[PDB]
Amino acid sequence: LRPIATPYPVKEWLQPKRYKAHLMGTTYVYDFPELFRQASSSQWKNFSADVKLTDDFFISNELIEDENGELTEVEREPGANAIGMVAFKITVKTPEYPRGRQFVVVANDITFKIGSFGPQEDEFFNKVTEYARKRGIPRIYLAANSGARIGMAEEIVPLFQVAWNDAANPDKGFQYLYLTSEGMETLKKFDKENSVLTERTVINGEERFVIKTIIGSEDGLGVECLRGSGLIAGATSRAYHDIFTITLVTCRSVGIGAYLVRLGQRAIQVEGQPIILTGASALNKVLGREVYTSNLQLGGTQIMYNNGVSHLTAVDDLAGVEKIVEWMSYVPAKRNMPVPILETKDTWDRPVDFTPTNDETYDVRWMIEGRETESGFEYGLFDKGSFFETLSGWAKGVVVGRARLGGIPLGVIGVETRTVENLIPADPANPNSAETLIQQAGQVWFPNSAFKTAQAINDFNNGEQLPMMILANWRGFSGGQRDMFNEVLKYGSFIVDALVDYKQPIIIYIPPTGELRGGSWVVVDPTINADQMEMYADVNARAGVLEPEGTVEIKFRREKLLDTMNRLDDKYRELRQLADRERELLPIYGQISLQFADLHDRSSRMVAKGVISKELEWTEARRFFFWRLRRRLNEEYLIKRLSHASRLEKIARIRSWYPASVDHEDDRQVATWIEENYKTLDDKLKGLKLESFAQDLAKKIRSDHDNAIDGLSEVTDDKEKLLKTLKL
Amino acid sequence: WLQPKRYKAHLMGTTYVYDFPELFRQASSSQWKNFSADVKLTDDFFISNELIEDENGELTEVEREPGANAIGMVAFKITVKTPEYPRGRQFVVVANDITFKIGSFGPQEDEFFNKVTEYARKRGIPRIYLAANSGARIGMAEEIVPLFQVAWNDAANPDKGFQYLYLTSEGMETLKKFDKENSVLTERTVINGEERFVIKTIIGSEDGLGVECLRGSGLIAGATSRAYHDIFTITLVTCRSVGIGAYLVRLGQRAIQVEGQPIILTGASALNKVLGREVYTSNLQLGGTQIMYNNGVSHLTAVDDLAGVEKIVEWMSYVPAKRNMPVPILETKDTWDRPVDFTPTNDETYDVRWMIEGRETESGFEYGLFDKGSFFETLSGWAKGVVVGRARLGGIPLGVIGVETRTVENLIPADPANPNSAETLIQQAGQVWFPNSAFKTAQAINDFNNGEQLPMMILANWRGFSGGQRDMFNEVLKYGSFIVDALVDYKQPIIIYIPPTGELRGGSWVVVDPTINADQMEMYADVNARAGVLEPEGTVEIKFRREKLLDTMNRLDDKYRELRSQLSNKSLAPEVHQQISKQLADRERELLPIYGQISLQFADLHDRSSRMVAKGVISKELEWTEARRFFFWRLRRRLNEEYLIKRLSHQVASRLEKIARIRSWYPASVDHEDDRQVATWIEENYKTLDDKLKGNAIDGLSEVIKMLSTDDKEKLLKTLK
Ligand SMILES: Cc1cc(C(=O)N2CCC3(CC2)CCN(C(=O)OCC(C)(C)C)[C@H]3C)cc2cn[nH]c12
Ligand SMILES: Cc1cc(C(=O)N2CCC3(CC2)CCN(C(=O)OCC(C)(C)C)[C@H]3C)cc2cn[nH]c12
Repeated sequence: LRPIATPYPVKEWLQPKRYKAHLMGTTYVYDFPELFRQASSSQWKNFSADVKLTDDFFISNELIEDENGELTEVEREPGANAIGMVAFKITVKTPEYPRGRQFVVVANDITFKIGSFGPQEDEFFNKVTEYARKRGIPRIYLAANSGARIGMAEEIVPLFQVAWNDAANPDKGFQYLYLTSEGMETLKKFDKENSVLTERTVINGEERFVIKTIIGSEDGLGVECLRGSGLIAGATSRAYHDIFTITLVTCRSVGIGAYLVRLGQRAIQVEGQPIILTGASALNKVLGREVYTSNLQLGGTQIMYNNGVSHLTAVDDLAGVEKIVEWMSYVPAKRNMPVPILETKDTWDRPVDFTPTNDETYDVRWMIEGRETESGFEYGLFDKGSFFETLSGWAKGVVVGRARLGGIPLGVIGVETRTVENLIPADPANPNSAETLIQQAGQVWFPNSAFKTAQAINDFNNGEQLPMMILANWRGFSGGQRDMFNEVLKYGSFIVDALVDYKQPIIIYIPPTGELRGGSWVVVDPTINADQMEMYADVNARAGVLEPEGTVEIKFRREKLLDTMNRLDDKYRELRQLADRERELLPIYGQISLQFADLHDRSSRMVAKGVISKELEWTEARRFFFWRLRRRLNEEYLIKRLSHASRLEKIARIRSWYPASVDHEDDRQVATWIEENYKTLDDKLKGLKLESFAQDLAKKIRSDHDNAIDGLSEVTDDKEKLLKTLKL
Repeated sequence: WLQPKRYKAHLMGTTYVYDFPELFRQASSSQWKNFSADVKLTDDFFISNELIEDENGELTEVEREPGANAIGMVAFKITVKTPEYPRGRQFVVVANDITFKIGSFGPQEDEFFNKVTEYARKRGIPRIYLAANSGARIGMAEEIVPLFQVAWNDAANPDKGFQYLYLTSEGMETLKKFDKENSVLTERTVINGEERFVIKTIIGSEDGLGVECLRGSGLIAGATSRAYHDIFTITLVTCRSVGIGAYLVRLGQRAIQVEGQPIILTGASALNKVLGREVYTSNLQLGGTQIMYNNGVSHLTAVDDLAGVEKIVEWMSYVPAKRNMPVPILETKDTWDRPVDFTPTNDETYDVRWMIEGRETESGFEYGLFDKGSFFETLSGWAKGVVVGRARLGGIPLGVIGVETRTVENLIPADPANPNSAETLIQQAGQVWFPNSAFKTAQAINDFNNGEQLPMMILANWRGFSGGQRDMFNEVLKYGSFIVDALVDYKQPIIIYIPPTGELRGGSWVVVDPTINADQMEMYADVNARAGVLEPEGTVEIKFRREKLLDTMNRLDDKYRELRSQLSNKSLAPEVHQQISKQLADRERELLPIYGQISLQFADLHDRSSRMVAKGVISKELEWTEARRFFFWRLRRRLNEEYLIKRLSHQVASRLEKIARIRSWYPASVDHEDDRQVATWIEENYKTLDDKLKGNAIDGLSEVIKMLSTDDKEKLLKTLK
């Protein structure tokens, strides 16, 4: 016992595995449910400080496989795990789900064979993934491992003989490895003849069983571990398209461990915990130099957070768990459940305070979440304190995050107007290589920011199942040599793909001082996904194929300019010396042609051409979007229910059921009627599924009387109900 | 008659649109010559009909005077008799007319392109796009140019500025007279006793000026993204392709770029204006083949339009006539029944292409795994560490992925925009996946799967993914993950084969394991292949350390064992003990190199195809010389069984349940493991098999049972009782 004389029992002595995990710089697996309890308790404190919590607000039940290999909930002592992979089913009452929400936590046990993935860990991880997938519930993975388990046939280590070239001089080499009749008998005695494949030969009157292949009796030595790695990689790839998936890198995550972090997409990396393939030491041996001093140079946060593999960083395990729980607060309790409304003190009915201006620099985040000013807080478009930024360490030209709009959660994409700079590190492996600083102009999509945008669209869509708002403000894609060579076209195309796949309402809004040009409009137009997309443009927004400077250079040339000077200038007209007057007028007429061009680029032309749904005023956008989104979600939910027929037919069907006094165009009135008539519309449609099922059998019976009656006859507690109905 | 437009196109460096069907006729005629020189062709072998919208706006085939196109986008429906489809195959060719408003995309061109895309998609037929354009159509309200007035700050001094632009009552009356009041949005004000109609927005009476072109661009970008998942899509860049035109090339994925024809976003001139310097001299510095073929946007290059059309027609020869039709078998003189001649050796460097398609040698041709002359390499200008292409195996077409074992080097160009930037040469070791080669592998898997609908073989030979700083920073994990995604989505048979001298390690095995897609994937390893988590040096470092090395020396070395034995005496003088220990340690030092080698062999003996077979991770261990004969019948049998699974899917279930049912129909004497026997039986019985194939609720029951007759109720009561 160390230390002695502590006020309470030494938890690191009661379970020595807890100390082993601490020695490795991570939390003991069986202590992670407690960290979830703390983070969930903190959630309530930040939401409503006055709320009193009972210990039944949070429930953690370990999941283990029974005799049949089926997952079952158990209460047992920490550290009784016969495999290096553990799981817990968590049931929490949260501010967004006061009656409770569930999720699954899968985790490597770093104390069990250094958290290596053997066939049993892989098959358990897969079973847990499938369990969460069948239930539609989130899958949290706590990665603390050393990749696929490595082993050798230990029973062959004390038996194998060496066939020397010269037994007197071992440095002269060997020809093969073999077993003696004794070695073969040893294996037969222990039922391990199958551990090796041998070819019998006779050298100097003695039997030599030359070893042709070593198999081993123990499972988990090599390729079988690789098979299991492939299984769970495929399982995670699938899971991401199905349920909310997230990973916390709590200690190292190696090989398959690194691939799982990426395949689950959403990742939170604890500072100092690397995500690696081959380690630095091994890479030094292969390279034949001491190139790297740490694994952090390969997969630390300075690598994975900067390249977007890690969406967020955490100072420690609890901070990471807090970030998981916060990220989940925007996500439905389970697949296909409505987005979780969390109304705070910042309600919908207010103007937007912070407004950008054409001549002044701003941070988009002020437009999104508001800005703290000396005169007080200037509220933004979304709920105060609701912006949860992600992928914040990578491709800073685009700003992605979750936010709330009057309590409605959604994904948000905004454009960083300020110039962004990133440091490409100097690789110690190449001495010729030096560190490089790249500068990227604002309101231009580059390969990395185009990739980030597509990634964000995909991560809001899959698992999160969130609606989205893109505050579209791009001049286009970088058409320069470097960026074209660096495949900007491929990354831009991913955006279209991501939009085509989107299954929740999308709002494209060109904001005040914002613009969309030829190259950028193409990848965000609502005709890409007309079932879900809508575009709006602010009254102070701009859009055209080219910028005014370009549209004047091509369509308002010298001939037009001079014909204008003749129409509008007394001196020029009197004269038509003319070249001298032309020189005098060139600056101001240049401004006039630019204005003439700019007057085509307005939200009013956009409305007239039928390319946007409405032109909007920024200060009123919060009030407008709140009711538009509330309405759009309410209709979507009805469409999904009505799927139990084209969407175009379903929307025409739904919008017809509205009382005649309801103005279809009135979002608030439509959204209000749907929510008030929900229980009634739940009844009205179930009572028509039954009316159809009644007419279904009334067809089958009237066509095939005695044959259907015999079918009814063929098809305990259900029989009792059916008896009661006959009895009346 | 067409000579002016034909010359205009030639001046641009492209073929006149209405002359492209002829280029397809030539390329199709050449296909037959290369296949069978003695075959005589009639004019009915090739049919081109123009597609136009009817009264109902529906696409219809027509014969009309070429050059009669009222829009800058034209389409043709082609019906060709090819070596792989002698009775004929169909496809659609969409093309910009470079002579019609410089091939710009206006609302009408976009809506036509979309209608043609949808037409091909509904029919399952390939969509060929011939890109020759200048992107979205640019315009201004020309009727407002001679009407607008300037509201000066001081009419006597124009340089003092202006406040707005306006129309007079005259201007407003002119527009009213021509039915164009809607061309502008105005605000009425009175200045100096005269009406000023302040211009708030210019709309214009002419359609196709700006945002309505941009909407149409978005429509066709979405349409092409969808088309790629649905039908075979390919693009030939025949003149410049700009903006939406550049995006269309990428969104259709498969692209053949004619040399000197650039794929660009903003042109060099405009970029020079924005940058405020003469940075670039040509569009080719931005989107020429030296850019797009080197980065994989362009899969292939062509010296001219006919060469490009020839490459389209060749690529199509591996592709089904239409979606979900079986892969087109094209048996040539190189039949299945032969060994594989070219064999790699561990000590001699080789080009994988020799293993794939064979090698011409002084002693004669050394045949490879696939049919002689069938290897059609693609993405050959980018990420050269991986080799991708279409090939034929006894006439069966398939996608092939192989590993370039030789070190690859690529030149990153110096951007004229950054003077501080210099050209860089990157060197990548063979048998290692880097970001670009991982991306190329995933791209290839996706392109064989979507539209092409081909089976695939991966000649797996990777030590892993590059785990170094540069490649990790350059997101190798993201590109490696795309491989898993691409495999999960695959819908045709996959064969993973670790070839002779080949290997698969911890990082590389994870992304190709058949448990990723058990319905379609299978793994095999050559008898001279290797696989383990780590390479032998790695394994001994973790699992055959000092203590194990010393224990072996104690077992196998006389001197070491004798000395260790001497340390058991309890009467030894401490200085004698120290000398025995020193001698023991000296002996250990002498033996460490050779015992290290022993441990390496001990490790290597675990890494064999026989352990792989014993562990059940591969289906069979194979001999390279017999692989062609083996894979031909394996693939033929799988294509046959796949066909039966689909047919059964329609009549009725899991894949496990579906093959089990189908295989239960095979005669009992048929060995399910005998590929040739199963394929032979199936093909002899397609028609017989076709005959076999052709041959809350409780509340609902409660509602209907209630309406039954007394006699019916009695029977239903008895059953419950
Ligand atoms: C004909 C014509 C068009 C335009 C125009 O509409 N844009 C200019 C180009 C951009 C889109 C808007 C803005 C930067 N950009 C780009 O490719 O930048 C690459 C790096 C970043 C390398 C400079 C395009 C996305 C302006 C002018 C000025 N003179 N003549 C013009
Ligand atoms: C512990 C241990 C493991 C391994 C091992 O199994 N591999 C070595 C690493 C590689 C995979 C096989 C080969 C190159 N490689 C890589 O990341 O290379 C990056 C650049 C290209 C930058 C050198 C891995 C894909 C060998 C040794 C030798 N001593 N100790 C070892």
